[PDB]
Parts: sequence; structure tokens; C-alpha cells
Amino acid sequence: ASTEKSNIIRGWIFGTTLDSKTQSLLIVNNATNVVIKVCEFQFCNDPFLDVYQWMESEFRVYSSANNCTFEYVSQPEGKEGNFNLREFVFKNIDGYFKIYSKHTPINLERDLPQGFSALEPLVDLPIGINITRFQTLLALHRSYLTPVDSSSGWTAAYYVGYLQPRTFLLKYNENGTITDAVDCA
Amino acid sequence: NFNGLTGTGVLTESNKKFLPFQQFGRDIADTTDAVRDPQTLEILDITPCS
Amino acid sequence: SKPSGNYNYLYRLLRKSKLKPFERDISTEIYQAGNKPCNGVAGPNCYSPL
Amino acid sequence: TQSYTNSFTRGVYYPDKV
Repeated sequence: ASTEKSNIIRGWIFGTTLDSKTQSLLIVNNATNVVIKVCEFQFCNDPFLDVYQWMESEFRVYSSANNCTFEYVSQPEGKEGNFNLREFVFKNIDGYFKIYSKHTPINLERDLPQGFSALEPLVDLPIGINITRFQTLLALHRSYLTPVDSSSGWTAAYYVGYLQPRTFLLKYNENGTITDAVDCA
Repeated sequence: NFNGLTGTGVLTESNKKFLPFQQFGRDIADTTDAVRDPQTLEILDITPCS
Repeated sequence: SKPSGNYNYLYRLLRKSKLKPFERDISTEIYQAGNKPCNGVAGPNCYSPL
Repeated sequence: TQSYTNSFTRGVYYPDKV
């Protein structure tokens, strides 16, 4: 979850060791389309997206990609506009990688407001990856180009929560929306 | 018989607001009382007959 | 099948752990069975699992 | 760099499509 409005976070990575030895899930969201590929990406110590600013983006998050056996382009994925809190729930069970999304405007201080906001299903595709580690991809936008070397110019705000198997009692409104939830544990 | 769900009912075309990913609706007894038309985007309830 | 031998199929005879349902493991690296770190080459403690 | 917060009543999604 994050409340940014400058399109900083626009992708994530998923994998076991984040190298070419095992498979890795690369999900990147552009301004007009989304690219989701399963390949032996050689992730560096600090993966980030480069920009030559407006267009002509360079994928400097990986070093090599050979197998590349699964690709998926939806281009409806996750931006939900630019005018605040976009919550996402990632699940990997039985080989299928489920993704959820929801757009909720923020009208309070820099903190998680009260209430309930149910997330809507986004996409469900099988990747067959033993996902154990992940890292959030963010656009640097240092007003210039940058090489593939790590520890770039970070000088020029997201929440992370872990899920657990819990029992819930969902309450649906008269219109069919979820307005309350109870964590039995 | 929309998507293989056979039975007996009467369509009423209610004003239920279904979501794009939701197509079937069940009651307390898990009986499908509302379905989405495959061709048109209208909402049709399945109510039992007399 | 070929009369001279068709060698275009592998089945991954050896593996470290049991694979979960609906998953794919296409790692062609040398399976390290012993304690000494296998350097990617054929040895007495690590053989080709494919 | 890292902070610790708590989610009061957020994190629920639709389990099925019914």
C-alpha cells in the first residue's frame, strides 16, 4: 500500500534467490501497458527502472534472460489514475499468482485511516514459482540517465504487510459491498 | 441454461449492481437466485415458480 | 522414437525436494548431492539430474 | 528508513466471485 502521486512505484519482482539460478517473476507497469514475464532474470543488488527524460525506458533491473517461458501483457495495470491509496494483495498458492487492487481516496493525515476498503480481484495466472523474496521497483527519475551500477543517486513511502491464514466473517451491504469484517483470531 | 446451470425459475430483471468479476449470486442456502446474461450486460434474478 | 536413439527428452531423474503441484522446475544446473560445494561440473558428489 | 505502523481495519478482499 502507498499514497504517492508521482508514479514512483510502478512494479515489483518475485523470486526465490533473485538470480539466474532459479526462476523469477518480473512485473513492470508502464504509463500505457504492463509487462509480466517469467524468466531467469539476473537481479542486481539494487534493481531500479531508468528513464531518459518521458519515453524510452531501460530495464536495468536484470542482467540476463534466457528461458523466458511465460509472458503476459494485459494493458487495461495498477496505476488506478493519478489523482490516492492503492492497496494490493499478492498471493501465490497452488502455482497461481493472484493479484488484488483497490483505489481509495485519502482525506486525512499521513496515517492509515479507519474504516473498511475491500480489494477487487485483478488477475490470476499460474507461474509455478517458489516465491520467497520480493522487492519493490521504483522509478529513480534523476533528470538524467544512469548506468546499471547499483547505489545510484537516491537523493533526487509505501507500507508492507505480511498475510497469514485467518478466519474472517464478512458482512455485505444491501448493495453488495463489504462494509465490515471481523478477524476471529 | 446459461453456463451449464440448469433449473427452473422466472427472470425478473432486478436492479442488482453486479461487479465485472461477479456473475453468479447465491442466497443463504447457496442457491443461485441471480445470474448475469452471457450476451447482454443485464442482471436477471432466478426466482422459483408458483 | 528413432532407430538410432532419440535424445531430445529429459525427465529430471534427481531433484533436491519434492515439487509442489502445478509447478515447473527447468533448472539445468548440476544437482549437488554431497557436502562439497559443486562448481557446476560433473563430480563424484554431484551429477547431472537431467 | 523503516517505520512500524499498524493496520486497524484494512487488508480484506473478495474471496470468491459470488
